[PDB]
Amino acid sequence: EVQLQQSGPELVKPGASVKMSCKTSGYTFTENTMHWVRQSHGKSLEWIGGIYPKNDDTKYNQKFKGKATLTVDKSSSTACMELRSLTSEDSAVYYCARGDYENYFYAMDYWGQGTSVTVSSAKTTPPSVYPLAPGCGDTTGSSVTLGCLVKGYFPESVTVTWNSGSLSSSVHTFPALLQSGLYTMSSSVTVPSSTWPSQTVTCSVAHPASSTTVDKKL
Amino acid sequence: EVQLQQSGPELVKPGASVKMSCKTSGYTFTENTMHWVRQSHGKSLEWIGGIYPKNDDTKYNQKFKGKATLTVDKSSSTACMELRSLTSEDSAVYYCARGDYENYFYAMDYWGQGTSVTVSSAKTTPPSVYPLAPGCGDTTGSSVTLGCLVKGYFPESVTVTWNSGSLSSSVHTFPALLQSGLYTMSSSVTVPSSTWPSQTVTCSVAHPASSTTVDKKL
Amino acid sequence: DIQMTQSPASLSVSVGETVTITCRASENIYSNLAWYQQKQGKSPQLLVYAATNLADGVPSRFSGSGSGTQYSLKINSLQSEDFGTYYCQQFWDTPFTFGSGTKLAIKRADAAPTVSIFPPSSEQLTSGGASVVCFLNNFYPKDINVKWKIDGSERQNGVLNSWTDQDSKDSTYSMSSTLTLTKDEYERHNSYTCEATHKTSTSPIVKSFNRNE
Amino acid sequence: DIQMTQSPASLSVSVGETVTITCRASENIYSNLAWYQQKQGKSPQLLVYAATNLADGVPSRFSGSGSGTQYSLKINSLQSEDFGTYYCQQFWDTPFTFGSGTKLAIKRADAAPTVSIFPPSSEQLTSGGASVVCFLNNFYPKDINVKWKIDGSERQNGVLNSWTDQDSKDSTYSMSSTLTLTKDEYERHNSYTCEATHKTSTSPIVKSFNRNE
Amino acid sequence: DIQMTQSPASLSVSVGETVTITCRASENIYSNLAWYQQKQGKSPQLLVYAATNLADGVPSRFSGSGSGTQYSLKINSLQSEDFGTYYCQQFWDTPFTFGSGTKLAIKRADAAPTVSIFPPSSEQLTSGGASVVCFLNNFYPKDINVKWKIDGSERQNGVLNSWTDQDSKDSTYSMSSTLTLTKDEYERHNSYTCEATHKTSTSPIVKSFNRNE
Repeated sequence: EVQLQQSGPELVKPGASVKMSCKTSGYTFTENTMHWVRQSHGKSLEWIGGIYPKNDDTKYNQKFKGKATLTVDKSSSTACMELRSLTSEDSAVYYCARGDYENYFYAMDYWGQGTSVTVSSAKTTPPSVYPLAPGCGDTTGSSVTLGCLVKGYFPESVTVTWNSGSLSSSVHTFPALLQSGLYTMSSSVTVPSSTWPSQTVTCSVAHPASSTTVDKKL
Repeated sequence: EVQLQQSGPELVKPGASVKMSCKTSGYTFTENTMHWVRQSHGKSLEWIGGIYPKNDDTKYNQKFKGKATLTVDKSSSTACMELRSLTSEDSAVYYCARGDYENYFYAMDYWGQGTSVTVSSAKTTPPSVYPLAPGCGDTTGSSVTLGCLVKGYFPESVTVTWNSGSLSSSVHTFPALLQSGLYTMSSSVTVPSSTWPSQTVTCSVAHPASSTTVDKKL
Repeated sequence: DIQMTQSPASLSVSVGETVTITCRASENIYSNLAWYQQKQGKSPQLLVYAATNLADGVPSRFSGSGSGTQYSLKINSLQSEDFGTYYCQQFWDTPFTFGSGTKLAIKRADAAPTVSIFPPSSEQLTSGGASVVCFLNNFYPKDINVKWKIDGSERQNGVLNSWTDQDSKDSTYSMSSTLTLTKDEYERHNSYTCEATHKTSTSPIVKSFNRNE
Repeated sequence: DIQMTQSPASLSVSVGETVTITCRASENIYSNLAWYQQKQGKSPQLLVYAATNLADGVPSRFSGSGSGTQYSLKINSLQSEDFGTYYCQQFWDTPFTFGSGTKLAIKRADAAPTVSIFPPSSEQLTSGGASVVCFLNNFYPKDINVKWKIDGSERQNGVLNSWTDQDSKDSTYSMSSTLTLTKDEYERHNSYTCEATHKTSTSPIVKSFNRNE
Repeated sequence: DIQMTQSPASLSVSVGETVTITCRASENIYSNLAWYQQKQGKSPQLLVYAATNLADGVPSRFSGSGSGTQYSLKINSLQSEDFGTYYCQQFWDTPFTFGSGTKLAIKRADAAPTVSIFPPSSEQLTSGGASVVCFLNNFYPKDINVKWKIDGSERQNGVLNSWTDQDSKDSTYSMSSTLTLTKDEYERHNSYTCEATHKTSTSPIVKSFNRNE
């Protein structure tokens, strides 16, 4: 009955500014306050500030008072916040949720879609996979396992495919890892010894952002 | 043990006045307060005002203070309220219910019959039905449905009849609709394909107020 | 003037489950609550007053409770005769104010609507107008969005619909269509489409008609 | 600024048992509590507010209670859709502060990890570096300690690992290894060992590899 | 002087159901309540005093409760010896005031009354008067309205009736008729009709008699 739609994920180099948008419906927009909440890693949450959309009423957190502003357009329904002097640790998903009638208390009922905001100065690079195959000459044990490795990709994310999607059961996924401003991927697949030497599996990783699809023969 | 009987529904042109009546029994009339409540669409309720029937004691809502008056006859038991300068949005069902001994609080226990009050400047017109029959030449699916349409009737309401009341199971009813100060009716009946072409059904709509019964052959 | 808001607005539940409805006041009355039950086309009836004590003739399945501002009403266990709207009242300050109301329906399973579209006839053209009707039946839930596609465009105003209340054994709803347009503007276009977006199918079914068909 | 701490941080419990989580405030608010449920990759949802009253659409299995500073949330009986992190909020003073979070997983039995070690290949040496990987799979619980023994010594920094969240039917975890070292320092030693200390066995299993193997 | 009102006045209930009767005071006593049980033609007996504590010799099925002004008495579960009127008292201020009383009967099913009408005889005319009697028996509930139609008109005063209390095994009531009229005004009209409107039939049955019949 009440829907809040945010913008899409945005990437920007450090030092610049960014402006989000939060659009709602299903209720009178001027009679309910709105708040902003940031979620950093892993589960940590903070409270940005509230707004009362009649004319203007604003309350900022004392820590975020200088790094964030709040504006509201009363004609077309929207809620926009602007950030100044971004840095590395300011990248987090941001929430917008409605408050209580004529009140900042009575914690938010309905929330948003959590548009992420990432800040990195690295240039987008096409990914290059890495082969992982046995081995030292003696396979043990009866379960022959292998995986893939991806290096030099940005930003998130890529997709995993095994034999054009033959088996989705033993495939696992992993988040990225930060090393020298670049990320990496990994995978593991549990297979018995009845595949190798006879059957051979290959690794294929596609990157939707850079449109780079590399197929490596294992 | 306690019965409250009101007047009958009343229709009046805008700008005039109206006076209702609320008669009770089963208890001492001078020892209990009475209140008036209006129900607008859909479920919305408001509180008109109370009265204490000893000599007079009156409390009006600040919004309705000027548009309503309250008088009580202590000899013959009745409660009458009068409305001045009626308009379009003042048409609603009105309730009268008894209060608490020597008190306006302790919410009303026993209620009335809810006499409606409607205000319209339109002239009563005899209704004219409308034919609804197939069709484009290809009937789909196996359920052949049809209905009726009524236009130019006032005030509410009319009655529905199908083959002198043959089947009451698949017949549906609908409230009126406000277009250009006039109302309209509609209906839907779910029938298989074993009726048409062979059996043929007709529509008959009668208006009790204007004594107009029109039978249309579908 | 104290205002009260009830949640939720429409609560659909089958027979035999507990139902908790709430009423909130802007100021703290402490002493005053009245819950009402109004059936369809009937006068209201008092259930529990003073936020706790149940009134006369009310069954023991209704237990109200609360203190301060926030109040609640618990129904265990629900029966078949208890469906209807509920209200809440304050005795504390004039004017006495009522809630927005809470409709209590009976919960059912998923049901597909019956699509109906018919072209207008030749009789209404004598009066100088034309009306096309689009009906849907046996649909649950009541959430729907009507869409009229004429040459790939929407027309406003003049698009509105009506519905029927809940039945007893069938316990379903119905729709209706009334469109106001004169006779000479009916022949300026051809393709007419009635669309309704419901949660049964991700893609709404399409049914259209033409002039000479 | 009032701070709140929740205990425990990670509570693992199977389906059908009661779970009691707590939230403590430095100052006495008395009026204000909000418990949230955030699934994986989803937006938070309100469960119980004002420390007692449950919100709309929330099942009746959740009963919150408390007074003063210390508060609690009781879940009976736990179902399969209730897993996720929980938070607590104060309405009382600006800034509004949130708890650290409590992860609720599903309890399982003991499981032995799948040990995997593979030597690096010859392709990455063209880019001027080398990376060796060590993977473990199907291990419970999540408590583990990674140990890399090179000539009987530990190297820091550059040793870190990642994990995968809980699965549905399998409900187990996985590991990964990423080590940053250039090509000319890979040939300065020989013996390479990946060790992980888990509670299944008192002595961690040992698997090593060499250069020309 | 504080007054008290009880609701309801007459509560009809079968054996094995819970009964809640209430007592309300105009002022807040807080300390004082006494519930009594008076059988037919017997002296009152104290049940629960101080609004909570039950007296000696009273079974444990009676639990009273309340605070402030509004008070209540709950009976679970009702037995066959508990029928009778109930009263409530205040200790707080002189005069000590009592409630109006609440009659507790046994609930039964629908029953049709036995219609009886007989013409007067020739013996009472010697004393200068005449009396016609109309009796009804085995009727439930006790709600009835007597109607005497003479030439299509009602006569007042002088029309009144009496009833019998509840029986044990039959548990029904009875009626009686006493009409005061002298001898010379009995022959001025002819048609005499005894009508009683009861909820068994929508149209009351009609039985009349004449002079020489």
